Amino acid sequence: EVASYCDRVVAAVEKKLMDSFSPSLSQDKMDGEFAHANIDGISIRLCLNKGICSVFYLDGDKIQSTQLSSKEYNNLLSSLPPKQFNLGKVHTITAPVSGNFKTHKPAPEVIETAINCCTSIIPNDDYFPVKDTDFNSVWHDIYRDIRASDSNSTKIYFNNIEIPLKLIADLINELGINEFIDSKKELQMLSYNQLNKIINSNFPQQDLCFQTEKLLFTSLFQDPAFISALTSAFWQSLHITSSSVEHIYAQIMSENIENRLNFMPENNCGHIIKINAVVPGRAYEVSSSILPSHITCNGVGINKIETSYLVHAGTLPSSEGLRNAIPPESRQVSFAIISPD
Repeated sequence: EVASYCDRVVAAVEKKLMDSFSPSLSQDKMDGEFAHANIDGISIRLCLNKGICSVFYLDGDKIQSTQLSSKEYNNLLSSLPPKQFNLGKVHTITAPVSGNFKTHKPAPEVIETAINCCTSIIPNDDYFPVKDTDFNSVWHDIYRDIRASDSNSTKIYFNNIEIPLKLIADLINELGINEFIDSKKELQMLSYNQLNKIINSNFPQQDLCFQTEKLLFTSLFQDPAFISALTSAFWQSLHITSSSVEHIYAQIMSENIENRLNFMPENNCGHIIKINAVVPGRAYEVSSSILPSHITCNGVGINKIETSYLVHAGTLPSSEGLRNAIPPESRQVSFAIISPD
C-alpha cells in the first residue's frame, strides 16, 4: 500500500526512499538478490539473474508481485544510493547533459551523479599480501590532496556530518603534516587545548546547533583511530588490492587513453570520504570514493572508484600501523563510470 508502484516512479525517471535500499548481504537473501528495502511491513528485493533484473514487491505481506525490466533497469541503477552493490559488470551511468569535446573539465551535473551514484563491487579473490611499502606516501598524499582541494569536488563526512575542508586543513597542520615531515613518523596526538582552538576559528559563529557538532569534533580529533581512518582514505594506492581489481582498473585506464586519443587529443578530481563510527576506544567504518577524470565517448566523464574498510579501535597513525590495520585483504573496491550525453 505505502509504495505500491511508488517505486515504478523511480523505474521511469524526493528520493529519500532509495536509501532504504542496502546491499543484500546475508544468506537469507533470495537468488541473485543484490539489494533489499524494508518499508512498512513491505520488503522489496532487487534481483539479478544472468543480466536480467527482477523486482519482488512480494509483500503486502502474504502478497507477492514481480516484474522484469529492460532499460528501465538502467533507470533503476541511477536512482540507487551511493552504496557498493553486487551488480555484475562495471556499469555506466549517464549524467543529464550533452557531451562536449571542447571543455577542459567534467560537466558539474556529471560531477554530481558521480558523487551520488552506486558502484559495483569487484570480487577480490587473489588478495595481495601486505608490502613493506604500503601507505608510505600517506602523509604526503593528504598534504597534497587537501591543499588542492575543491570544497565541492572533495567533501568529508562523519556520521553524515560534513566536516569543513578548511577545518581539516587546520587539523593536519597542527598535527605536523607539512612538506618538511618524515613519511615514517607516528603522529603525536593533540591536546583539548590545541584542537578546541581550531574548531572555534572554523565555526567563528556561536549558534546553538554548531555547539553540539563542536563537542563531537572536539573529541573525535583526539581519537588516534580516527585520524588514522581519516588520513588513510587518502593513500594513493588504497584501491589496488587484487589482480581482479588490477584487471578492471587497467581495462579502464586504457579505455581512457584510447578515448582521449580518438576524441580529444591535446585531472586532479578529488575525494568523497564518508566515515562512520561503529561497535567494536571505538572503531570506524570508512569509505573513500575517488573521482578520476575518464573520457567516455559522449564526452568527458568520470570513473568513480570507491574503496571501503574498517579501521579498528586501537590503530595508530603511521604508515606502519595503517598498513597492518588495513591490509589489502580487508579493503573492498567497486567501480562506476559516469558519462555525459
